[PDB]
Amino acid sequence: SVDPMTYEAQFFGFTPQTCMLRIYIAFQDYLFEVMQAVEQVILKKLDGIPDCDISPVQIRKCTEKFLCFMKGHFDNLFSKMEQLFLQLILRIPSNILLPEDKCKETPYSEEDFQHLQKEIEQLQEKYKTELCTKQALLAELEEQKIVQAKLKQTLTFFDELHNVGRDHGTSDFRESLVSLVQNSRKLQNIRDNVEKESK
Amino acid sequence: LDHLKNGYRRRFC
Amino acid sequence: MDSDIKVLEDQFDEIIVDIATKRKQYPRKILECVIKTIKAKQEILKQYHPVVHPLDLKYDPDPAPHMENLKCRGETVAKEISEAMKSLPALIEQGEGFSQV
Amino acid sequence: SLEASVAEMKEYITKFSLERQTWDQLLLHYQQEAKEILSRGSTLGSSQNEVLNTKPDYQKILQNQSKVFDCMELVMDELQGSVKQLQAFMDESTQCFQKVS
Amino acid sequence: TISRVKLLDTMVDTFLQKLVAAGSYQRFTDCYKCFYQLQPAMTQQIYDKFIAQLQTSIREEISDIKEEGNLEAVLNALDKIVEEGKVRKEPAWRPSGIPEKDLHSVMAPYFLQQRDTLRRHVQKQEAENQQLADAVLAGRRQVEELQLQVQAQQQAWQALHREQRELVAVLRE
Repeated sequence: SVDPMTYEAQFFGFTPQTCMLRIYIAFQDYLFEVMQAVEQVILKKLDGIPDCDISPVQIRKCTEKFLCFMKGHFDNLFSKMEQLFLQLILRIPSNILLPEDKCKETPYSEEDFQHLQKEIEQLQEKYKTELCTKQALLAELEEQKIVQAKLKQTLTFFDELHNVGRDHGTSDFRESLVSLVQNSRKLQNIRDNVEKESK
Repeated sequence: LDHLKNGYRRRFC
Repeated sequence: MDSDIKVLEDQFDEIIVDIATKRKQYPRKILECVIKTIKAKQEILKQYHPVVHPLDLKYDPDPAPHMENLKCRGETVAKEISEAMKSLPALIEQGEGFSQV
Repeated sequence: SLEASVAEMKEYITKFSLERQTWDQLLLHYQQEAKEILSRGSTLGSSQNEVLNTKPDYQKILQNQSKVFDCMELVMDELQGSVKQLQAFMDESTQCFQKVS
Repeated sequence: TISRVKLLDTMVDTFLQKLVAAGSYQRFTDCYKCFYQLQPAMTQQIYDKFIAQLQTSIREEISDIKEEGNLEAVLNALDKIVEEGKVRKEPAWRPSGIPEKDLHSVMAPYFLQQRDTLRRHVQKQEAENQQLADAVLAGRRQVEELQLQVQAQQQAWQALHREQRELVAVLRE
């Protein structure tokens, strides 16, 4: 029991039961209206009696009788008609989903949702590290240019040294040394022969 | 005359 | 009951239509807000793109004031051992010229 | 049973009360969140961490150059000594070989 | 379908048929016998006026509440929503009473597009970092091979020492 019809509201915006109450009090008021009409119409025609008179207090409770009958049948029939109203009108079939909340048709679970939030934060952090390591790599390469050019400078100095050796006659020192020790050895030998034939 | 039923509870058995 | 049930059912109807109004039109306003806040967050994220850490430092160059000085002494020793290699075998010829008579 | 029905209704009133309260709280939450994030803007385990952690010392490299040149300098000192030791011998050799008269 | 409006006019019509079934004029007179013995033409005339003004007053009432909040239009819109919604037949989602859950379901798509946008930004910067680091490794192998050539020619000039030592050995008595 006690159906609040929460989903039947939000669409209509009034709830069906309250609406049926308004309709009830209106219908009842109209029934009592036409009964008041017939009583005050028979009473004025009732003044057109000569010879004899018939009391109005009797006709009042006469109307009260017909009206109690009318409230029995009226009330019952309005209950049945009102339950038909709540069944086939003023009801979301429970099969139907409102266009207001279509995104809830495939609901995103609490766990998928929290998972996706954590993923979002952790991807913000991941972006934040990737950018500064971009800057770290780029900075290391710009720094690396300098040592590359300095080593090219020392290599330039060695090539310039072999150039300054090439000019002035001795491009390869090692060869010069091995020939100069060779002919130094010969000169030593022949020098000893000349000093030992010198006396 | 009134004396009409007032109420008609909306959501009850 | 009676009048009490009418007051209670009245406030109950009010809370039903109220919570239904919330259920309907609140997710749209909240959605508007969170769309603003998400655009704002992803916008302030890109403002961090200039991280710019300097790094750098270096041992700098100690250039070539003396580099040309040792290359110049290299010219000196180069020419010296060249002319020595040219003048020594002549002394070998003077050497074996005296080895017979 | 009127008692059971009015009971369920008097529980629903409080349930929907708590839900309305939660809706208002939540909505104003996202509201002031958007307000503060929109008013806030005005006023290292990354990919390839090995590449970042593998960083050879370049300063020590430039230092090693500065001492390489020193080694080279004493190399040419030893050379420039050996040359003198040689043509000293050449001079005494040519002198004693002209002493043959 | 009956467009929900012919259903309500139909059921209130049934309601009047059932009410007019009661007070079947016989029920009106047999309690109203006093005054019914006099002018049974007036009794039936006033009964007819009663039944007519009752049913037309009540029909004018429901037709008045059809124009109250465009109830014809909103019940017709509900007819449309019922027609388009048919083919599902399973119980649709209803507000479970937990604002956090329903708010999760509605806020989900924008957080998904947020996730995918940030993730493709991260993808871009990650690829550019792969290229940049590849260049960095290239540069460090270049400095490595450079220092290798430097020390190579360095030892090339250090090799003269042996030749000088054999010179001094030859030149020693």
